[PDB]
Amino acid sequence: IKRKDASPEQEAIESFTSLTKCDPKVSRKYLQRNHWNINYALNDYYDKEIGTFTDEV
Repeated sequence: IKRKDASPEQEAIESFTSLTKCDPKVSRKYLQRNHWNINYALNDYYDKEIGTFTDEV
């Protein structure tokens, strides 16, 4: 149900995908890992993409 501004998905996906600079379909696969909880899904994504920063340490 698109609310002409933020779908039930886009209220997490567009907030997530803009905060993580990824593609909207990637937010959709870290949200589906955390029952579309944007806080839990952000820690999991920062555990997969940002959790490997030590590649120069």
